[PDB]
Amino acid sequence: RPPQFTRAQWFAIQHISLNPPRCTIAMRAINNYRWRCKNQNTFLRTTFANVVNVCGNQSIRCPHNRTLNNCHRSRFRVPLLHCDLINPGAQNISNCRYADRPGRRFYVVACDNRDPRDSPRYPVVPVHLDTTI
Repeated sequence: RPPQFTRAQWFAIQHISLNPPRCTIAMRAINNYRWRCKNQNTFLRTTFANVVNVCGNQSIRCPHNRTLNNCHRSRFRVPLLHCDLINPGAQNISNCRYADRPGRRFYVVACDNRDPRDSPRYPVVPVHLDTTI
């Protein structure tokens, strides 16, 4: 969540991308938010709206929070991307390689209160991606 992108709008930036390029570069503009590299990421080929609408569906128990239900699983199967840090122990966004694996399924995103200056229409927005099922 850089000083240019919010916590949500920035989440979909790396967690969402209609046309997910080479995980190698696709992890550039994103990682640019921090100095370290990510251990995993999933870019769902869909618009933020299609994601925010999922936060209004029957919530369920999230994997990252076995004691909380602040997330919601996608109702309709959509084409998403699943990448992983193929460089275990490497902390260089310059030489940080990422794996690529296409797939069409749901997605577990943690929705939370957003700022009225970024998402006026949508009340809640995704800030984390557990996985894609």
